[PDB]
Amino acid sequence: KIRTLQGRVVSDKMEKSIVVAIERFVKHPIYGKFIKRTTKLHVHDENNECGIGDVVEIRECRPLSKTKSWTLVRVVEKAV
Amino acid sequence: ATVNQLVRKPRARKVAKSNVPALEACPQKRGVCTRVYTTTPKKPNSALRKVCRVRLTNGFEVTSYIGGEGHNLQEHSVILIRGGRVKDLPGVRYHTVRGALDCSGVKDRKQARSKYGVKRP
Amino acid sequence: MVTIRLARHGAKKRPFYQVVVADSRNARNGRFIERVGFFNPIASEKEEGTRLDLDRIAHWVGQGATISDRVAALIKEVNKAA
Amino acid sequence: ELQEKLIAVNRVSKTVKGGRIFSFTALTVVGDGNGRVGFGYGKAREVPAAIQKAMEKARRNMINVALNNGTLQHPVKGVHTGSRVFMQPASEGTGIIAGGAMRAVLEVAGVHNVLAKAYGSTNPINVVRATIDGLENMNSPEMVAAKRGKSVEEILG
Amino acid sequence: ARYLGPKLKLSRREGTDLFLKSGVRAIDTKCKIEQAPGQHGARKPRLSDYGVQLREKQKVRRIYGVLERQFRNYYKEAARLKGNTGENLLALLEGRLDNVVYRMGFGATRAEARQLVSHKAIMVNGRVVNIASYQVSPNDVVSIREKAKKQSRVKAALELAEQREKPTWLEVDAGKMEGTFKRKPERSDLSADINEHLIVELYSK
Amino acid sequence: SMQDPIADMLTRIRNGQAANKAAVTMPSSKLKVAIANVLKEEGFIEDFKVEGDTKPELELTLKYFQGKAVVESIQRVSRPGLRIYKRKDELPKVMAGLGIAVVSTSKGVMTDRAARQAGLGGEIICYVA
RNA sequence: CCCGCAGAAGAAGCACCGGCUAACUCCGUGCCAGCAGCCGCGGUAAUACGGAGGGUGCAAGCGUUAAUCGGAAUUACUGGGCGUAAAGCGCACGCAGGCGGUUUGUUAAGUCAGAUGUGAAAUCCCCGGGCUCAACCUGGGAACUGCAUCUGAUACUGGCAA
RNA sequence: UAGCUAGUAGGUGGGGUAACGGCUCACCUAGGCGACGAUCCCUAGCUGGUCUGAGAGGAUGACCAGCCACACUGGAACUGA
Ligand SMILES: [Mg+2]
Ligand SMILES: [Mg+2]
Ligand SMILES: [Mg+2]
Ligand SMILES: [Mg+2]
Ligand SMILES: [Mg+2]
Ligand SMILES: [Mg+2]
Ligand SMILES: [Mg+2]
Ligand SMILES: [Mg+2]
Ligand SMILES: [Mg+2]
Ligand SMILES: [Mg+2]
Ligand SMILES: [Mg+2]
Ligand SMILES: [Mg+2]
Ligand SMILES: [Mg+2]
Ligand SMILES: [Mg+2]
Ligand SMILES: [Mg+2]
Ligand SMILES: [Mg+2]
Ligand SMILES: [Mg+2]
Ligand SMILES: [Mg+2]
Ligand SMILES: [Mg+2]
Ligand SMILES: [Mg+2]
Ligand SMILES: [Mg+2]
Ligand SMILES: [Mg+2]
Ligand SMILES: [Mg+2]
Ligand SMILES: [Mg+2]
Ligand SMILES: [Mg+2]
Ligand SMILES: [Mg+2]
Ligand SMILES: [Mg+2]
Ligand SMILES: [Mg+2]
Ligand SMILES: [Mg+2]
Ligand SMILES: [Mg+2]
Ligand SMILES: [Mg+2]
Ligand SMILES: [Mg+2]
Ligand SMILES: [Mg+2]
Ligand SMILES: [Mg+2]
Ligand SMILES: [Mg+2]
Ligand SMILES: [Mg+2]
Ligand SMILES: [Mg+2]
Ligand SMILES: [Mg+2]
Ligand SMILES: [Mg+2]
Ligand SMILES: [Mg+2]
Ligand SMILES: [Mg+2]
Ligand SMILES: [Mg+2]
Ligand SMILES: [Mg+2]
Ligand SMILES: [Mg+2]
Ligand SMILES: [Mg+2]
Ligand SMILES: [Mg+2]
Ligand SMILES: [Mg+2]
Ligand SMILES: [Mg+2]
Ligand SMILES: [Mg+2]
Ligand SMILES: [Mg+2]
Ligand SMILES: [Mg+2]
Ligand SMILES: [Mg+2]
Ligand SMILES: [Mg+2]
Ligand SMILES: [Mg+2]
Ligand SMILES: [Mg+2]
Ligand SMILES: [Mg+2]
Ligand SMILES: [Mg+2]
Ligand SMILES: [Mg+2]
Ligand SMILES: [Mg+2]
Ligand SMILES: [Mg+2]
Ligand SMILES: [Mg+2]
Ligand SMILES: [Mg+2]
Ligand SMILES: [Mg+2]
Ligand SMILES: [Mg+2]
Ligand SMILES: [Mg+2]
Ligand SMILES: [Mg+2]
Repeated sequence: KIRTLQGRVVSDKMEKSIVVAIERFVKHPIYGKFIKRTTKLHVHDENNECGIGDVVEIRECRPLSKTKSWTLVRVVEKAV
Repeated sequence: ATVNQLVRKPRARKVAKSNVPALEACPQKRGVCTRVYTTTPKKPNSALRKVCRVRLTNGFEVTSYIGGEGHNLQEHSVILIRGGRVKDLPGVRYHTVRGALDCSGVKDRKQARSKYGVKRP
Repeated sequence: MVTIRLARHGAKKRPFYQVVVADSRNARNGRFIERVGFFNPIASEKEEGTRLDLDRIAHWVGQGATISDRVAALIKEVNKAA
Repeated sequence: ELQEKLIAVNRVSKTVKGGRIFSFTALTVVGDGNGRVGFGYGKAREVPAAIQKAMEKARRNMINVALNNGTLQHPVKGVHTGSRVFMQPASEGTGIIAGGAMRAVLEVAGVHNVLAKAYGSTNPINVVRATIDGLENMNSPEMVAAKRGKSVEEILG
Repeated sequence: ARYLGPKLKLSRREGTDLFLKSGVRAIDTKCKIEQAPGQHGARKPRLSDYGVQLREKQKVRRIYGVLERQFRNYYKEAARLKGNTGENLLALLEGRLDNVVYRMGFGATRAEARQLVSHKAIMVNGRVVNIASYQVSPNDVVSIREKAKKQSRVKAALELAEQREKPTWLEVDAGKMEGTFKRKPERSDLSADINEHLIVELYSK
Repeated sequence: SMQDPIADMLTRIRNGQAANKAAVTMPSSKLKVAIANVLKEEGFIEDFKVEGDTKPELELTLKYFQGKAVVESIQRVSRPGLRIYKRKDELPKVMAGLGIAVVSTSKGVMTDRAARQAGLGGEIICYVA
């Protein structure tokens, strides 16, 4: 299948582009404790489809600006 | 302690300073020498200890101990310096290498002659 | 251009040649794709002297890789029916 | 079954109106070389009088140690005062790789090969009690089988 | 490379007979053995735990004629090899050519066996060998070459080997100076006096 | 405030053994019963119940062989401040394999000895010497 | 590399020696001259200083030096502490953050299990082999505790349920 | 060192590039980054490995091998795959 990544939106106030955080629950190399680490990506989308505070699926694709190589696939669970 | 505290601020290793700032991990270093003189040590000893201020090549100004009975150092005369505290003269933390350069060997030594820079009899 | 050639390993006056598939531009000892047997000129008549994996040679020479002066003769030395 | 030996001898002072009077303390550990150990302290005015006084206490103050062939059963701690003491079973090769005081007690006990390290303070008296605490503590598979009332093979295998 | 000093001085310090000054006569009684290491031989040594290890190490060194740097290398090899570390230390020492040449009887002393190896006399599997440290593998045939065979130093030295215990692991022809090293030596076969355990203690710390 | 319930269970056992106490009541749970069963099945605890409908109180009954207690020592490994998940080959063996390590694996809670043979790893809950 | 020449012939130091740490005495000197890695040695009977012998330890190297790790559980994840030894903020409230009682259902992020990829070759590690032997050299093996990728296991932890 | 950033962050019109794209214009939107440490400051080639350690680690990056960078200093483009 296509190698997508789930993630919650941080902001969408840029016209046809969305910044999305990807929470990843990796463990600490030394101390062994599980940390909640973040990965803020820039992502493309046609129109202002997705708002602030909602889960989104994202695909790796062609680099369509300075940053912002990732692109939207679909929305799952809209904003509250 | 507390595994979360350590994630937030890890264990800082104690960066222990070097005893001998001769710099760049150097075995020995040349010195032009100024003021050769006699100094008294700390409490239980009592003596007239032979010592000289060493103007090192890199820029430092230190005191080095003149180990052995008698010496040829005076006013100037270029000498070589090795690491090693005397543990009596407070301040002095280097040793002159006897034999090398203008610093000659000790006169009439037999036992232990690499220390104190003397050839075979 | 990929080429099958010796690598020259081992001590002074005691060479040992790792026949190897490498690029033309890269060095003798340096980069390669995969080593393919060896050669020892100071072996003499004993158990082992020279070994050369002929199956991997078909993958490279069949495609488009040259064989050097020394390695071409070791294919003659190992023979097809002798 | 003697296998007695001395760990440490240490002179100690009292202080009285006249001046100071010195005595000596011994520290001897004895064992049969087959699962009995016993430290004895003892103290006397003269040095050789102390070691006899120590050895006599050591013989009486003996502890049994259930050990496998010529080694320990399982890795074992044994704290006492300021000495931590850890020691591991180890295999049929090797020897007693442990510190002095901690290895006098081990060799006369009859353990032929173990790993061992004295953490904390390494006071010869307290490390010897630290080991013997750990060796007394050390339970065998026959003890553990009977304690739970299951089976010697079902636990082990 | 070698000791080349007073050799029977080494036996008095160590106490026991080291087979350094063994030679033609059987027993010496010619040094005040045991009670005269040096000027201060009557001084009873207190002798610590590090002492007894180092006295044991130097004894095994001075018997076999090996130096600390080479002797340490045997320990490193011994630790990596299978079995027991102590048994391998001495099994490697006994496999030396100058030691096997001594055990065959081609040399009254081990220094004579070392020199006889070094002097192009000793030959094994049809190949001449000069190295005293040569590790003699199982199933071999050490021998003397035809030029140096039946010279005056070897014939007198072979008659000494009849008084000796004679190892079970190796065999000697005696007529044509031809030896045969068969198996590796076992602990129980040789010595029964020099302790290995204490020499394993010295190098593990 | 009562963050780890499982560690609290293992203290009531350890402290109950120290007092030479016969029984040990506590608030029950799914995982409490799973662990307490694994302890019973090998033979540290001698029987247990889960008496109650609305507010269930799981009580254990601690074993004693001599004057000494049966549980020599017992400690939480995978506490909530630091979870410890071990792989099949990397599973521990407590006391060189004569004490057990309770380990929550994907086919229910079980001993480390059972987890090796079953062919899977998991969250190591406690060591029981 | 293989044979012939001669004749022990051309070929041994240098640390150390009060304890730690394998190894003793005589002189000279007298808190002076000097040793000192740590403790510490000398004030007229120095085992520590200088000399000598005597020893001990290494030896084609030996000491000193600088440099890293070790011992140091003396930054402690494995593996330390905080009443009096260094160390509980003067005491509260509290957002972010860390952690969270108990019971079913569902996802599988964590976790676990297998899957294929791949971790360049070298060294490092075993079974071998060629240097007269080793050192070196080299053939194969595992190792390369990797990181990704589909498939499941759902106890535990998280997500979402009521 | 706690705030930094105006081709700065996007979108399109044009433009270039072997090719994706503020790589470069013209406009349009006024954002983007940062306590999961931006910015600034000091130091530094990176890795396979090496060294030490029981191992975790700590140190390290001479020698062989891969990658990057640089060529009297600072620019610039040409010629060609
Ligand atoms: Mg994935
Ligand atoms: Mg993972
Ligand atoms: Mg770009
Ligand atoms: Mg002296
Ligand atoms: Mg040829
Ligand atoms: Mg030919
Ligand atoms: Mg060509
Ligand atoms: Mg008095
Ligand atoms: Mg301490
Ligand atoms: Mg040598
Ligand atoms: Mg002594
Ligand atoms: Mg052989
Ligand atoms: Mg002749
Ligand atoms: Mg070691
Ligand atoms: Mg697994
Ligand atoms: Mg002739
Ligand atoms: Mg001749
Ligand atoms: Mg001393
Ligand atoms: Mg003493
Ligand atoms: Mg001594
Ligand atoms: Mg006299
Ligand atoms: Mg000295
Ligand atoms: Mg006298
Ligand atoms: Mg005197
Ligand atoms: Mg001498
Ligand atoms: Mg040396
Ligand atoms: Mg140093
Ligand atoms: Mg350290
Ligand atoms: Mg440490
Ligand atoms: Mg800790
Ligand atoms: Mg502390
Ligand atoms: Mg105070
Ligand atoms: Mg305080
Ligand atoms: Mg308070
Ligand atoms: Mg108050
Ligand atoms: Mg919160
Ligand atoms: Mg819960
Ligand atoms: Mg459920
Ligand atoms: Mg359903
Ligand atoms: Mg499912
Ligand atoms: Mg695979
Ligand atoms: Mg494959
Ligand atoms: Mg592979
Ligand atoms: Mg190496
Ligand atoms: Mg090599
Ligand atoms: Mg080999
Ligand atoms: Mg040769
Ligand atoms: Mg290979
Ligand atoms: Mg290889
Ligand atoms: Mg291969
Ligand atoms: Mg295979
Ligand atoms: Mg293979
Ligand atoms: Mg590799
Ligand atoms: Mg599915
Ligand atoms: Mg279900
Ligand atoms: Mg939460
Ligand atoms: Mg939530
Ligand atoms: Mg505006
Ligand atoms: Mg190591
Ligand atoms: Mg360590
Ligand atoms: Mg290593
Ligand atoms: Mg270079
Ligand atoms: Mg590379
Ligand atoms: Mg240049
Ligand atoms: Mg140029
Ligand atoms: Mg230029």
